[PDB]
Amino acid sequence: KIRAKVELTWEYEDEETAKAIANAVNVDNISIPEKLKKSLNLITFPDGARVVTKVKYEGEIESLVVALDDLIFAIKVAEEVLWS
Amino acid sequence: PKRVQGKIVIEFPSEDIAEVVYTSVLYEHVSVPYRRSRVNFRREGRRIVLEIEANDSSAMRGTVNSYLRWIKVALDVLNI
Repeated sequence: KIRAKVELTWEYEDEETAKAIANAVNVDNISIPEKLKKSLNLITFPDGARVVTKVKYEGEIESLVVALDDLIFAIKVAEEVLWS
Repeated sequence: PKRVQGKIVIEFPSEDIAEVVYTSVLYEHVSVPYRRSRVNFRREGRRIVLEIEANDSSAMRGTVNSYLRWIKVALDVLNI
């Protein structure tokens, strides 16, 4: 159906929080399933104090909607654990 | 969670689908009284350009969810 170039950036205080989150999301995160991970180009990584996320999609928006919904949720649970 | 900038670009199969989806998502954006966090979006031909600037992750997830799911509904009905 559609082509979708998505870019998300998350500002933080220090360089170690941006990393704590990007590691938390890239490694052993379960909010996004493996099938969606293996679907299209999802890239989460720190950039100093921001945690840049970039996706390049092609398909039906159903899988796109879910992938982002799952990823922002994955960053959310990541900030929630960090700041506890 | 400082600031949450997000840019979504969606290229649709036709110039008409991009209009229909824009026109249907516009009417929502133009309403949406609760203002979670700023989201200026425009139609650039066959493509739709979304540019959210949110305050937290809940605000981002919420905005992205709504706007893309509105697109989803618009696309769903559009192909029935």
